[PDB]
Amino acid sequence: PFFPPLYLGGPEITTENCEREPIHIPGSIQPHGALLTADGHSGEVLQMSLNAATFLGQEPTVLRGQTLAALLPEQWPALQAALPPGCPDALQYRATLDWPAAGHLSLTVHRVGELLILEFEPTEAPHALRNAMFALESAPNLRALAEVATQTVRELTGFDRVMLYKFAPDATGEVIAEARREGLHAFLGHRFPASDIPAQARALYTRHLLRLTADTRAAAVPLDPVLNPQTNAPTPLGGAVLRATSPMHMQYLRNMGVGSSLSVSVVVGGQLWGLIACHHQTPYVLPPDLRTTLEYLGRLLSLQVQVKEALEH
Amino acid sequence: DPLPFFPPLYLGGPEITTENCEREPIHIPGSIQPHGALLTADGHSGEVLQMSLNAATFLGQEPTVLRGQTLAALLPEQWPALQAALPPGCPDALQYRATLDWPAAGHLSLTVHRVGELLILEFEPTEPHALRNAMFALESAPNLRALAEVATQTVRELTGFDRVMLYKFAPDATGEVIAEARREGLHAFLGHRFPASDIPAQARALYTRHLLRLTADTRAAAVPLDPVLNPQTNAPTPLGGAVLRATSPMHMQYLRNMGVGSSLSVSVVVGGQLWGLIACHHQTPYVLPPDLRTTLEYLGRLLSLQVQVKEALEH
Ligand SMILES: *C/C=C1/C(=C/c2[nH]c(/C=C3[NH+]=C(/C=C4\NC(=O)C(C=C)=C4C)C(C)=C\3CCC(=O)O)c(CCC(=O)O)c2C)NC(=O)[C@H]1C
Ligand SMILES: *C/C=C1/C(=C/c2[nH]c(/C=C3[NH+]=C(/C=C4\NC(=O)C(C=C)=C4C)C(C)=C\3CCC(=O)O)c(CCC(=O)O)c2C)NC(=O)[C@H]1C
Repeated sequence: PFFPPLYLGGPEITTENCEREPIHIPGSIQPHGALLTADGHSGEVLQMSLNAATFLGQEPTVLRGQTLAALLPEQWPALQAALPPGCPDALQYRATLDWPAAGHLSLTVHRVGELLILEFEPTEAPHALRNAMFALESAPNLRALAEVATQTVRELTGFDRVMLYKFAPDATGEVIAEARREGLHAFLGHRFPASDIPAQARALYTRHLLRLTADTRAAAVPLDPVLNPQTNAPTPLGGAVLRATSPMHMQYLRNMGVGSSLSVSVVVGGQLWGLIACHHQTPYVLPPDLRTTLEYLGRLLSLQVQVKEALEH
Repeated sequence: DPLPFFPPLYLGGPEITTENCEREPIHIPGSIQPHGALLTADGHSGEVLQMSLNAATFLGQEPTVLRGQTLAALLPEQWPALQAALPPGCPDALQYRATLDWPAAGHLSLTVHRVGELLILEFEPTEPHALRNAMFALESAPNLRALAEVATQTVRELTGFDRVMLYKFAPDATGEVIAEARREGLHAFLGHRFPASDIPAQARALYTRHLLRLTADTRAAAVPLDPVLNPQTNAPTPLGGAVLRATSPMHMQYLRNMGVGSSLSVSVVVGGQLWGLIACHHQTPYVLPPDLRTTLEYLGRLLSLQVQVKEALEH
């Protein structure tokens, strides 16, 4: 099973119970964005991140009464149609708001049962993706495909280290390709225990294909209330990229000297084949539109891995 | 019966009939569609060899001036990028794309690929979260039918085409429309089946490697290359990989007779085989700009993946 989260007086997480930390329900988010939850029917704002006032520019109480209808007039009917009752928690809808306080915000919404989860992040506003797609497809074998993928991602993102991280049948990990800035340790060829990414984290990565720690030293921002009014239970946040990252993992990142981290799941035959894994030495908020490019690349790599593995077997 | 290609018309080959169909060399027509321009150049020196006859009007230069310069001089910023992206021996399927600001012609999209020692350069005029939203909707579709319907509707919304169908090949190469989105008033092709010869075997081979072909105006005359043969080889210039390549007069006659002014289709490739087509029709001529066509190319790949996934959920 899982332990209760901390804020419901569950045990603190150690190396004896890695598998049981409830990473989906941390009750908090990373501070480079803001999150609101809301009722599926009424559009009634039920929870907000204590930092919402910053991003939205709204007097705190104003929000926690109001309706999405009021708050987002153009958007609220689109949401209603895009995310019908009963849809999967994996389905997401995005829009760009030109919002008074903040030039442009990206809005990302998904639905978990009766709750809409809304994420707001700063945003903005060429051929590198098309060029990359053809490059991946003409790679002659899996090894070269891995090399092209890591190089392409590094060029698109500027990340200090990009790795292709392949799982063995027992969930032992192996770095099979790597693109990195001069003057970093090489992780190419190295193998790591299964417990470095515990079973409960791997299952959630099979369904929700991208996550990130924008700053491995930033404090999480609580949800208020912490419990969902609807259920008097924790809000599931696994489908939210703003989710506060496990402290266990943040400690691992810090011990490696990483300041920003991000990964993309490569899913083949319904299973987690590997990850595109990105390190930055310093804090780094990759903007939403560039993340989208990596999300596309994730799908394309999933296709090409199967194609390429089929021409060996 | 499968038989080798006839020589093209310009090398004294025969004209094509419903009989000899499967032997038309559709990949070497010696000509392009008039909404863009094409140059060929030597892959090592960058000497310009062939150009479409309309090139002066896209590129704003006399032929003899174009042909008298190397790509190093014509494309000083792109020439080194081309050479890195398209190394000798690379496959003909690999494409490099850039946007140019050309004085006379505005923003041009440049698409380049390499066939042996030849570079092929295509120039076309070029111009929010719809793709991301579509990607997730496709993935959440519960079964093959719902996927097919979401895919057709999405493509129609992105493009404005009068008709978007999902055409699926059977094992005998006969095809069947299994989903479609269509303009009000058009008659339905849903569930109709068409014989295998409607897309003869050499087209289906070419459609497995080069994943998008189109016909922007079913009545437009083709524009010859000049000279027609590659001076490197005194042989035909391979245009299988060029979207500007002229369409077969057989298929163009087949389209006009249906009342179609514009045609476009994307291959859906599963396990190395052509599974089916995203085929689109417009009643009037219609040019879809290169950046919009890129969205369809990306959806072609997504759909190939999702078709595998939906079919595996099915035994
Ligand atoms: C109690 C168990 C511990 C544990 C937990 C844990 N680990 C993650 C997530 C990740 N761990 C990763 C491991 C590596 N990244 C690398 O670059 C290398 C090699 C150089 C390794 C071995 C990765 C890639 C992830 C995914 C997240 C990311 O992209 O950075 C979680 C879940 C994190 C979250 O979603 O909040 C958890 C709970 N880690 C340990 O080391 C043990 C002691
Ligand atoms: C002598 C042979 C004939 C022949 C040849 C032929 N057909 C194509 C290409 C296509 N034919 C298609 C057929 C259909 N389109 C539809 O909408 C329907 C049904 C509603 C059918 C049956 C399609 C979709 C294509 C692909 C191209 C496109 O989508 O526009 C070629 C190749 C053309 C080229 O690439 O230059 C050839 C040689 N077709 C016949 O009907 C016989 C008489």
